[PDB]
Amino acid sequence: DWEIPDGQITVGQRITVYKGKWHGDVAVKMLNVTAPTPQQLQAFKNEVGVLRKTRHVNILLFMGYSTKPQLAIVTQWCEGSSLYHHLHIIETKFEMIKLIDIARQTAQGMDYLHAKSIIHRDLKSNNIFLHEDLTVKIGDFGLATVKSRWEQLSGSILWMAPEVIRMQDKNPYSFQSDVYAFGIVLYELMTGQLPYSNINNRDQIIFMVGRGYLSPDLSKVRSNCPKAMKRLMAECLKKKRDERPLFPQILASIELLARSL
Amino acid sequence: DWEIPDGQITVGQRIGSGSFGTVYKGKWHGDVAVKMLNVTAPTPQQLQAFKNEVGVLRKTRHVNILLFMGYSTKPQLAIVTQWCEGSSLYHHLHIIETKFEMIKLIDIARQTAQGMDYLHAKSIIHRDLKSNNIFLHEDLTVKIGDFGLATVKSRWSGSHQFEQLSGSILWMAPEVIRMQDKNPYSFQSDVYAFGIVLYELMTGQLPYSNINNRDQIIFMVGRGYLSPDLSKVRSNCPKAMKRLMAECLKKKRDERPLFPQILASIELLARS
Amino acid sequence: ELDEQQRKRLEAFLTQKQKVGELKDDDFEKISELGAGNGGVVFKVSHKPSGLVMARKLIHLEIKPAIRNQIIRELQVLHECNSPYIVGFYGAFYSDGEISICMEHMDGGSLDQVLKKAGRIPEQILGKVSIAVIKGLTYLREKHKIMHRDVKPSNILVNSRGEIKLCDFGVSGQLIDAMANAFVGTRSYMSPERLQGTHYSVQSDIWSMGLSLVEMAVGRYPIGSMAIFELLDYIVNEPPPKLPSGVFSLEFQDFVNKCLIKNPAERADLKQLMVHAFIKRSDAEEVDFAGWLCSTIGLN
Amino acid sequence: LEELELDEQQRKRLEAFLTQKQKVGELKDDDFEKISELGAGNGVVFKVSHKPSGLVMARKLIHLEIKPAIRNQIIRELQVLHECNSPYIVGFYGAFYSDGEISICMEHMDGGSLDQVLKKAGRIPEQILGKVSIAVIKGLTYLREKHKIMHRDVKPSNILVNSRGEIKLCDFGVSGQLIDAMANAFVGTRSYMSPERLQGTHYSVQSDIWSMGLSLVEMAVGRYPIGSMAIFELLDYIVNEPPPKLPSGVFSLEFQDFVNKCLIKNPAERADLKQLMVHAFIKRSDAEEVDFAGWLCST
Ligand SMILES: CNS(=O)(=O)Nc1nccc(Cc2c(C)c3ccc(Oc4ncccc4F)cc3oc2=O)c1F
Ligand SMILES: CNS(=O)(=O)Nc1nccc(Cc2c(C)c3ccc(Oc4ncccc4F)cc3oc2=O)c1F
Ligand SMILES: Nc1ncnc2c1ncn2[C@@H]1O[C@H](COP(=O)(O)OP(=O)(O)NP(=O)(O)O)[C@@H](O)[C@H]1O
Ligand SMILES: Nc1ncnc2c1ncn2[C@@H]1O[C@H](COP(=O)(O)OP(=O)(O)NP(=O)(O)O)[C@@H](O)[C@H]1O
Ligand SMILES: Nc1ncnc2c1ncn2[C@@H]1O[C@H](COP(=O)(O)OP(=O)(O)NP(=O)(O)O)[C@@H](O)[C@H]1O
Ligand SMILES: [Mg+2]
Ligand SMILES: [Mg+2]
Repeated sequence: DWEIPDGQITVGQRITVYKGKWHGDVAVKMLNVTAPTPQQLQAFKNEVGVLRKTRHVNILLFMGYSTKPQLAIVTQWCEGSSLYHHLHIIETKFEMIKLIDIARQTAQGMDYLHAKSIIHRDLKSNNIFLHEDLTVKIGDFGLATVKSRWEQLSGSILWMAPEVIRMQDKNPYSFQSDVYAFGIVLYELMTGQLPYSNINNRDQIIFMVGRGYLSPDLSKVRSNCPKAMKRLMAECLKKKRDERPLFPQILASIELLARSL
Repeated sequence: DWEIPDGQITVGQRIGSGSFGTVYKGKWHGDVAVKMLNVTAPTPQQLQAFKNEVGVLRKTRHVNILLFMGYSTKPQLAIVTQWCEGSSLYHHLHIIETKFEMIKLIDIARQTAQGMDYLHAKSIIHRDLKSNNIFLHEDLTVKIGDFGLATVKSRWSGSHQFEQLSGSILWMAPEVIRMQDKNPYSFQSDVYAFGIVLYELMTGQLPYSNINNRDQIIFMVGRGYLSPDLSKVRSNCPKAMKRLMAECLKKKRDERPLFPQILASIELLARS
Repeated sequence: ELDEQQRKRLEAFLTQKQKVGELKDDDFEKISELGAGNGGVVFKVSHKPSGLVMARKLIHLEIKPAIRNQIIRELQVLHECNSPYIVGFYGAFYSDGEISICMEHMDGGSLDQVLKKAGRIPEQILGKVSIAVIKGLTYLREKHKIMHRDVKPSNILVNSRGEIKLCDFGVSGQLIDAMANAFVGTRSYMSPERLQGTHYSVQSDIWSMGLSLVEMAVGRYPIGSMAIFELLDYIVNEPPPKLPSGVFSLEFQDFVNKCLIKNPAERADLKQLMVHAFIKRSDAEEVDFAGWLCSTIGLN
Repeated sequence: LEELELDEQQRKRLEAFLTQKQKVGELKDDDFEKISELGAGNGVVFKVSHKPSGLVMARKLIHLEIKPAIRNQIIRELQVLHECNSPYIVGFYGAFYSDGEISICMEHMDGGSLDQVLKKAGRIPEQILGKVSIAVIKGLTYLREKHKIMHRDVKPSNILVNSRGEIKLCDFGVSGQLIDAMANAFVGTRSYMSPERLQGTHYSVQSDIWSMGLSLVEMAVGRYPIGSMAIFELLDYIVNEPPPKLPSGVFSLEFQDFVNKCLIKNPAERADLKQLMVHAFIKRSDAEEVDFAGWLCST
């Protein structure tokens, strides 16, 4: 139904993701491997199946897939930059009202995903696009799974909950580990920095965060940050996943906070 | 699937009316628009229109098509879409009289054409394209909405047609007015409606604003005695846009261009 | 010219209207549905501040607030439209995307509804209807220089007292403009000159009356299942309908013929119709329309 | 200081490298053409041809999302490699940026990395690892003595060899900004990090010695010594468990004691560069005569 015929998609400049043309501008994420492995087709089928379950303004709009020539997923083309680019490359000076709205919209999309029983498993500022400098789009569903009734470490360590790093529980990934990743996004928004900026050893970060010896320095939170936001951020970042709130409650906390400004 | 259990949607302020049902602002994982059939004894046509719109919307995933998000069967039939904070193009052009710059007027036409091209590539004929059904959002992102009347491979509500419903007269091609062909609808009749939308954009006005007789418009437009007054187009409108508008408004449907060609013409004049 | 009873009823109605002030949506309570047109259901309601039972019509329009305000002001001319052959006006207001027009409730409904129960309407009854419409149009022309613009059986209302009154005429110029782009119907009584975009006048309301009279006389819409355009094409192209033979007097047949002449220049005018043999005979006829109506539609 | 001295052939080879290097000027993407793919890591490395000079070179692309100012400072700090000239340090040609990737151009090693030789041998003979131990110790001593830096990423994939018999170190921490920038990504599946660095305590070049010891144990037994587990389990194992040891039968007592003194978890009791150079295992293998080239070519 969403398969796009071969000669329709025009591939353009490389941004992996290319800027392309299919009924207007689109982003085309392709697998340049000529021989896809089972794990490659598995990941491709898993991602398309997850994306086709999503219809929400804060989720990157899936539009179709192509199996010929190369395996490609087609989404809307987002205008602007990622939240990681804004906070850490060009240092965009967002007002606190916009920082809260970015947090609100991100929580809005995650709450939608969790209502669809989707664990994103790769939430990070690089995968949050600020479309038209206005609308949060959560992208990159390459690791997303549908939680059902029935392995090596994979992802970016800065947004990984300690139980995800440890990979020792029967299900290291949960809704609550998505919440932890969101908590790091809140840290990025309210400090303008990545966590552990004084630690330049990746394996040290892995060991110490997984052991609960290292956690984000919440004193870097700017003074204009509301008290309810630093408190919500600390609750999302709890080392024990059962102490983290879920996104329905995170949303209500942000909304009340937003009215109290 | 896409069915929303009752209780999760919070219905708020009334926003307007659709072709079938009433549209409200609502809350469901954020702001949503909720179009409800607030009728105790709905007609077969209203029931089939709800079924049709859900079926057509589920086939659409494009930035210029209003984002379908879900539907509810109880306590009432309702269609949930994204909420567009900028209301409709009709509201901007003819209610508050927003003064869009020509670059933005052309881009609105371009995004509308973009969404229509997507629809026709999936054999979806809208049959009710008008400025009321073009919603704005963000920095004037166009969203084509309201698919109650739309056909897919000439089928309606999951079945072949046993009647030919019709929408608003002003955007209605002469052959749809006359209702003399067995199937008077086509890609080209959607193109005509787009032409009327182009007329709204470049004149700021609805067509036939001097004729206040509904039956007069039906007869004379259907007879080809009445057509939009292209002299009302503003002087800042590019000549290539007026030529394209004139081709989309041709009385003979076979002479109208299709949307792949329409898009190429808008992208060319937008570059100038 | 008004009779004593006609002068009394109007005074008693104007006194009833003195009990009515500014209208607001919360001051109304629904009772029942009076009927449905292409604009929706008209409701019989109760105005609690005055107690009077009214008919409430809701006209859904998307228009500028300034145009909405001018429509309400233009509708105020209806307060000066006082005639036994004109449905009374109580007020109008805006509420939730629709303009509510509240008017005199006519407990006999429209002649369109009466025709459904009656099948056909006898000639002498239609003579009283002809007088009511001709006197209404002449009143509108001479007192307010306005046409009706929408004469048809559904816009001729009747009551248990035997009164026959015109409604839904073009009093607000901006409301006419605002309603031109929607409210499409399945039939039409529009004159051929207005369909074709040529010069028209109250002559067109005479055409619409003549067409309505033929319909009520023979019990069938006389134009031409054709969709709306094909009916309009038929009105323009084909010669007008005529009454059948052996049923109606020659004066009635000649009356509707002169109403239906497609050239408005030769079509009879209100002055010529007012002294037509059919109207002269009908005016002097003693017709118990009140009793016929109540027995025909089941009123008490 | 005695380890820093070169024989006649090593002095001739170094000057010949610096002479061919003198023909190279400003590096640009337009001046390069790919030859083959030398492998891939957590980063891709291509064997390239610099057209203006004709030299064969190795080009590593590091994809980073960093401020342009940080990118330029990295290029500036990588220039220190122009003074890192040694028969045990991979030569450097230039560094530049293009298409969101930072290019690092260096000397090509046809033999490849010692981690790829392990796959083509299963285990590495003891006398071969004796030459490797000498090369690593000398290379670590050179960096500390001449540039006051440690390698901080010693492992078999960062010890490169060639058909000419040379064994050189590569990918060491010459740029403070590049170290910081690469800390948040490039997740690996195994680790050679010292226990004290993993725990965030004070560290020095002793950590490179620990990493060398673990690399030698791997290349001797033919298997990664830590503990299949994920990365955190491996890191936890490094911190909590006693270090691995070499089998008692085949390996000589001196080689076992050499590895054991490298792998002492307390860095204050772990042997240092001086003690290791005067260790019995080094002297026996130093005066020994091994044709590492022939063994490398066959394996
Ligand atoms: C088909 N012919 S057309 O094309 O000319 N269209 C039109 N024809 C005629 C009129 C109009 C507009 C209009 C309407 C519809 C209207 C309705 C009710 C009303 O209340 C009362 N009316 C009379 C007596 C008492 C009342 F309470 C006032 C109204 O005032 C109006 O002006 C048209 F649009
Ligand atoms: C895992 N341990 S750690 O956590 O300490 N991370 C790090 N370790 C060590 C270093 C760095 C950064 C870095 C890297 C990776 C690097 C790579 C190549 C390079 O080119 C040449 N190299 C040697 C000889 C000739 C050359 F041309 C210079 C480099 O310089 C650098 O600084 C780290 F991030
Ligand atoms: N839908 C999209 N619209 C616009 N830009 C996009 C879109 N998806 C991804 N990008 C950008 O295109 C690039 C591809 O990022 P990504 O999806 O992570 O794949 P990648 O090839 O691994 N690049 P990287 O972000 O470094 O991992 C990044 O610069 C994104 O910001
Ligand atoms: N004052 C009134 N008293 C009683 N019934 C009324 C009154 N006004 C209107 N009605 C009835 O309400 C119904 C709807 O009227 P209306 O909305 O004007 O449409 P219509 O004249 O019947 N047909 P159309 O004009 O083509 O939409 C009709 O059946 C009328 O008889
Ligand atoms: N100068 C060089 N000459 C020849 N081969 C080289 C050179 N540099 C790198 N290689 C090869 O390229 C491969 C990739 O190196 P690299 O990108 O540094 O990843 P890695 O060191 O192997 N493992 P990791 O550091 O965890 O990413 C190495 O394993 C070598 O085989
Ligand atoms: Mg009416
Ligand atoms: Mg390396």
